[PDB]
Amino acid sequence: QMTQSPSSLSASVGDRVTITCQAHEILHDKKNLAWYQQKPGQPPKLLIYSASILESGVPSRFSGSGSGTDFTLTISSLQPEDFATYYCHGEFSHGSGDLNHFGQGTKVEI
Amino acid sequence: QMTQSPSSLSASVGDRVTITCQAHEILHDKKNLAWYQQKPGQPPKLLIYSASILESGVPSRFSGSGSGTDFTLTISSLQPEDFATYYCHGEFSHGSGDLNHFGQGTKVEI
Amino acid sequence: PTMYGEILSPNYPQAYPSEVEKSWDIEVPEGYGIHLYFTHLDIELSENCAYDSVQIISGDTEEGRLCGQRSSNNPHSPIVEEFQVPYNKLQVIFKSDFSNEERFTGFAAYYVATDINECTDPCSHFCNNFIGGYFCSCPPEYFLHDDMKNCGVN
Amino acid sequence: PTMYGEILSPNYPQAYPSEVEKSWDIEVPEGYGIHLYFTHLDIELSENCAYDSVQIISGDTEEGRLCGQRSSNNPHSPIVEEFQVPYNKLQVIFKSDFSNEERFTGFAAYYVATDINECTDPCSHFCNNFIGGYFCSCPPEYFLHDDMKNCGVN
Amino acid sequence: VQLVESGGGVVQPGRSLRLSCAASGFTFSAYAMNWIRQPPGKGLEWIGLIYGSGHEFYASWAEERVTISVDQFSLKLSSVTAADTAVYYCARGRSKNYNSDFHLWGQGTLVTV
Amino acid sequence: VQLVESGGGVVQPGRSLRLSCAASGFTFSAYAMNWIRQPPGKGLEWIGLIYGSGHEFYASWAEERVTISVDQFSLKLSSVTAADTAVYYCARGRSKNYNSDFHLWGQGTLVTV
Ligand SMILES: [Ca+2]
Ligand SMILES: [Ca+2]
Ligand SMILES: [Ca+2]
Ligand SMILES: [Ca+2]
Repeated sequence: QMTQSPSSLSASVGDRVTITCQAHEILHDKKNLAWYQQKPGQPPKLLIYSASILESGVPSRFSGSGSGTDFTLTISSLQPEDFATYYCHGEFSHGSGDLNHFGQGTKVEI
Repeated sequence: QMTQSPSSLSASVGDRVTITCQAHEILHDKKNLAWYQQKPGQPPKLLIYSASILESGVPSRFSGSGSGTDFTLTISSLQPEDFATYYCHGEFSHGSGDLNHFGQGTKVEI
Repeated sequence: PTMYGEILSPNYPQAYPSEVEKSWDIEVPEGYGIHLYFTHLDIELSENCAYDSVQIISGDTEEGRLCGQRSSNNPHSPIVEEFQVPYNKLQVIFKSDFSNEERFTGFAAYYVATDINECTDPCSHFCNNFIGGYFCSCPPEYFLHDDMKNCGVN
Repeated sequence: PTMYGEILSPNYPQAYPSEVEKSWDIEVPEGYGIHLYFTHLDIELSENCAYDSVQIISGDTEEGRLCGQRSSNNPHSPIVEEFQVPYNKLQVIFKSDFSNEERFTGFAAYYVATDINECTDPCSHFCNNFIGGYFCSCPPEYFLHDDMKNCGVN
Repeated sequence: VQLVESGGGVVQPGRSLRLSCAASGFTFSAYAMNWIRQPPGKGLEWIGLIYGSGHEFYASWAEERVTISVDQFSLKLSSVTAADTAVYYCARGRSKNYNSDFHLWGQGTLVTV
Repeated sequence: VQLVESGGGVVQPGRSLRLSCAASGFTFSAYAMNWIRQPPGKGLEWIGLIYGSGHEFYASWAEERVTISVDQFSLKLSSVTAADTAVYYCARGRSKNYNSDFHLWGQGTLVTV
């Protein structure tokens, strides 16, 4: 229903990270894609919603880019607190399979 | 709350059976006592309610009586289908223990 | 029509008189049902309530017939019996026979007008319920016709 | 005071004009709240709705402020956003700034009067709610005083 | 009218007991609704009720261990002991705010521990 | 606003699984309410939702053997295999009839089989 690339990514502190999510169908309201960050032993934390809107308290290095079916999460500068697993989440209109779906995930390590 | 006497009773077909129940308090509406008949493997069947009113379909040999504390079930003629276990059930006004309470039971055998 | 009311037996809350036949007509406005609930019941008990009774009657139908002495065992509610009809008209008939030696004190009941949910219980696209009626609405492309029931494009 | 109504964006269902300030005052009778629900929302999105917005205000307190494009994913309910206030007065203010280049089509909302449950949300013994008010009742031999609130023994 | 129960089986001691009952021909919001149980070879034992208005009341032996819910009519009993094995019945009262008798019973689900 | 889940533990295979969640700060009837799960070492997997008006929708893998109910917010899973071992989360959507994101998550109950 939606595929997230890559499965993993290794980068040093201070470089740019790009994570792509491709949905097979058009999202509900065309942009209902959220980005979450999860750490071991913790629930996921919402970083981005509506494919471009940062949630309150999220640093400005995180950024979202949106299209009809292809979306991108960008980290403009890595930080020690940015190494976690990242998830895209899509909401789909009724009759298009499941209402909500999560991407596979992308673990970031130094 | 409810004391049913006797615990058991043996009689032949065609005799009179008397089963007493004592509530030790005043029942809700002074008369909320029901009599049930149960056979093995089956749920109980309501015979009498309001301490005197026979339920529809119950033979006329079954009879009920009693004042605020002492109540009586009477079978004026035993029948082969009258050998079962019998229960008194009392409803009590709120604030005086449990709302509903069953008697111990009385098994009737030939 | 009326939004709420009360029905009490004759001589309430004292004992009702004997050989008494009384009637009450409940009317609420259109678009409303009736919820009639009894908070007091103290009437001579008989088989099929054939001596003293309260009859709750709809159009050519008997919603209920009450007799005997009952009260609620719920501490949070005084309602003994209740009826909910999706009509704006109801009748209550109290009947008492020759003898009231035991001094039963009759009944106390109250009724209110309830709202009919016409959408749950009429529109091509969208039904919006409101107290006393309903209206029909359409997606941004369609317009309502003159019958106020069906929607179509322009 | 009405029991229901509709509020549409200027030029609805087409694109709303630019540099527009419109207001609507919702009034329902006393004893009623207001349930205002939007079935259409297509407005220029901005941070904190600083350019184009719909403000829902009750008694100089902002109940809500909406912008952006949204619709329901519920097949049954078309409601995008909704507000339920216990007051009988509301205000809706639509603001559109200098340029509506993308041709957003505004909003469509509906409101109905809801009943206030004065007993759940006033009587010594028994509170009976009805559409548009309430009354007080008490067990037999308890008479209501002149304030219609307190009952006592005769 | 009819009542059918389900959820009867074998449960390890200390674990959870959940039973459910479905009506047929009437709504659960108009009558007082009761859970009763009967240990094998023993008499009937009233567990609890919820009135039509929606107020739940319990027996003294179960006021801290039992929660009774309406939706469906479900009974939830914790810390299940070898004394909790019984045929569990669902019953319906005569009116909304009182019982006065149980005329409509279920069929009874046997629960073993 | 806060969500807390309960019901985690060890369940023998084949036996049913029941999980509960309680809110504090909001009512469950104004937001779309979601059950999600995560197997140990695997990614997030959406189970189902109930909308604010009240409408249960499920994932394809869970349409038949899952029931999600509101009252609390409870999830009931039928015959349970070793693949059902997971940390179960409750989540809340942005509005009544859509999600668009999950900003308020629970804490997650680990369920072992
Ligand atoms: Ca008389
Ligand atoms: Ca209506
Ligand atoms: Ca503009
Ligand atoms: Ca009112």
